[PDB]
Amino acid sequence: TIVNRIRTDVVNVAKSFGAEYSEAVIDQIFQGFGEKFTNTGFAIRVQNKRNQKVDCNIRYGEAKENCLAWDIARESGLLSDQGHPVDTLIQEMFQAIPAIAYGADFDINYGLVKIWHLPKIVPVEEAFKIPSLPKSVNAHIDFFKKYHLDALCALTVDYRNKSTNLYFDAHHPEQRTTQFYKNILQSQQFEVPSDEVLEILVNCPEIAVTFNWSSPGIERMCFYTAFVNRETVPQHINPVLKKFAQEAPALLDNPGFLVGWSFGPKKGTYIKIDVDYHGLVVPSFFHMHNLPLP
Ligand SMILES: CC(C)=CCSP(=O)(O)OP(=O)(O)O
Repeated sequence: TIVNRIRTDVVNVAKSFGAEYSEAVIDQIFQGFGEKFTNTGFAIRVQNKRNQKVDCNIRYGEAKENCLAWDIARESGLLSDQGHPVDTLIQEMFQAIPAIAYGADFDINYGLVKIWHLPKIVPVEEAFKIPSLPKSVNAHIDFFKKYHLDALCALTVDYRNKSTNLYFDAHHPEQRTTQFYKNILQSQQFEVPSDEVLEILVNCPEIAVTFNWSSPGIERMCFYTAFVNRETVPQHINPVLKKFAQEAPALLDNPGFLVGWSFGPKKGTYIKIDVDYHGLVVPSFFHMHNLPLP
């Protein structure tokens, strides 16, 4: 079955990258969501957020107007009350802005970590009316305006990290220059990457910004770039990129990949890479950002 193949592939990735994981957590996740994994926009992610340790996450999205993952997770015990603003945030998001899709992310050593809301691209002001957003979001209105973050294309709630991300369609001509990325990173006193990386970032169609309830500033930002096959991933930049691009499992022999380049002060600077397990994620990514499939 597809669900058994997926579970085996997930465990094999965790073993190969040395990622921490719990068999009991994987059982809980698949009891709730394994069927969803078989026929939606499913991806396996690895990231090198920690020193000499790779973490493994699995995630999916699907085109429903309602947040099915929240109900499944609550009924399943994967999402308990946190005693925290996150407890109502996703519900407020779905009340404030109509969604065309939703998704959910799981850490295989922990359980459910994120749920996201996918609207049609909307003006970022539509988000400011959400009651339980961190105060730092509304406090960054001028920052958003200055860096052409006006086209909101997703929102995420991170229940484990107690943070929220706003996602922007990086449509503006200034976002096609390397100086834009140097400027936005320097505005936060974040680490500026090499020229090679900057030349990859100028093609980013999606920019995420992370906010939390413990600081007035941006926690980290992330630049997303997609690659249509294993070979066009920039494997030479980091050994996790090379190993995952060459060895990640999928239902197709040569799948596409989504790479997230994260930057922070703390740490917050690392790479994330997701395999398009069924082949739906990467075309969907280009289509939602009004770009042709390269
Ligand atoms: C890609 C967007 C639309 C939802 C996925 S959640 P993410 O991987 O961007 O979240 P992190 O900030 O990396 O934890």
